Amino acid sequence: ESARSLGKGSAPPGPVPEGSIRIYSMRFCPFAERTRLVLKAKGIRHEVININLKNKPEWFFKKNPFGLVPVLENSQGQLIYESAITCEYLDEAYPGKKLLPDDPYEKACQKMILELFSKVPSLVGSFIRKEDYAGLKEEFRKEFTKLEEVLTNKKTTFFGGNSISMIDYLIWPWFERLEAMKLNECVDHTPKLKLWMAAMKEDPTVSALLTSEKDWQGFLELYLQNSPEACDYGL
Amino acid sequence: SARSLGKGSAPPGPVPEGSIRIYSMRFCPFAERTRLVLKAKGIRHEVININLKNKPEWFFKKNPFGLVPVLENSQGQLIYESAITCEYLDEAYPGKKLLPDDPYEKACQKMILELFSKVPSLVGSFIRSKEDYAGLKEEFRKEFTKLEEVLTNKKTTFFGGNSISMIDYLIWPWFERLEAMKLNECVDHTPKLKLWMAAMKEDPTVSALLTSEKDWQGFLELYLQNSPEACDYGL
Ligand SMILES: *CCC(=O)N1CCC[C@@H]1c1nnc(-c2ccc(C(F)(F)F)cc2)s1
Repeated sequence: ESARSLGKGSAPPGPVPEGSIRIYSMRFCPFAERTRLVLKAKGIRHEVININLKNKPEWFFKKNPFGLVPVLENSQGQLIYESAITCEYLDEAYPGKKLLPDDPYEKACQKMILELFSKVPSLVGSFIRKEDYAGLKEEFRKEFTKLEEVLTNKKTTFFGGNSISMIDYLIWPWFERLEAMKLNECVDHTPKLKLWMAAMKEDPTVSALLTSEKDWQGFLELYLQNSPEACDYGL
Repeated sequence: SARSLGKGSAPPGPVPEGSIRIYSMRFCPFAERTRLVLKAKGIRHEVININLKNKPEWFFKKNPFGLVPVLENSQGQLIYESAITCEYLDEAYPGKKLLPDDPYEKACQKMILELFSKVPSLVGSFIRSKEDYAGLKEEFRKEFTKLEEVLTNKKTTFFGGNSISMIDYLIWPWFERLEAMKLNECVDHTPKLKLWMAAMKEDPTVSALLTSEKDWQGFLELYLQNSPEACDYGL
């Protein structure tokens, strides 16, 4: 199967065909879902090759010395890693609707909001891995209020305005999994952030890439056990 | 003028039209990024220094993180995070572009900036700490080797070609303090990086913003004492 992840013993991929771009991804990784949301929203011709993050092949470290996902690779052999960098690269290098505003200040704002979100993925990961949960859930609420304050001052539904933009796709994957883990109580003190979650689920690009709550919980149970079959959950 | 505003200080008035304000600190390398870009692009600006140990009560309404640098234009728009401020200035103002508009090239410099992201954390540890100086020197050498490999693979003098660009200004402030921290032996095994440093010192913008050895010495001692006069060393 083409979606099955590549582990140790897999052959490194061949050259990227011209006119297309390759993304080294993982179907349950929020950092890579950022890039795939942009690829879907911009209708970019691309191919997906999943990396078994619990059985990483050694050749993948040549694509990215951090050994991390997502990674983009065009026909010229050029490689782009870091999730936010891959998204901005796709928004610039490809035609269609711009997910990033053309105004220098409004684009600086989305990057500033991204920085307000920077602490969440780390706290989110430590909470998944002793019952100190109460402290990590409180550290969630503290970071979530910072997002709530942005929506309060902007007086809009999305973080970039009344329409969905790049910053929404950068933030959404961690709140998509929040509902799948029955952790919606962590945003009952952030009503505008909670409304934003509901508005994101109405987006065609978002709902096309949504992972069911049973698929995420099944993957996460295998991933926390470091199972080599975690990244291929659901075939 | 250069004297830092502290607690109880009056908030500054509106920024005059055609100008921009930077909330800075004379010894902060993150703020020096923005000041290097302002000088390199010939942007008329005013500098307001903030006592980072005795921060003004109003400064938190300019940046929720209470951190420097911060840009404020005549429209009252606020831009923080050093990298964001540098990209904003290069887009919002005319003159010579410091950042390449090519999506891949700009993605590379951001990827190079990510490879550099460990050095600002290590510099703060060397300044703060003990006998971990020897261990921190090895980390500097290993991180600088990552930059040495970038300059070697590009076969160029600077990180963005054979002329000085934005990524050089973003990385320089930490290499400028290497001599005052008596860490020059950390670049003895990085010839391309040594040549890069010598070329940066010859840059007119870099030369005008250099800090004497005895000023960075006194500021560090006072910062190593939690002094409200550290930011205003030398007055
Ligand atoms: C690249 C893959 C990756 O980062 N991961 C795979 C499993 C661990 C890690 C995580 N990715 N998303 C995670 C997560 C956990 C909890 C939430 C929460 F919203 F809090 F419910 C969100 C996202 S761990």
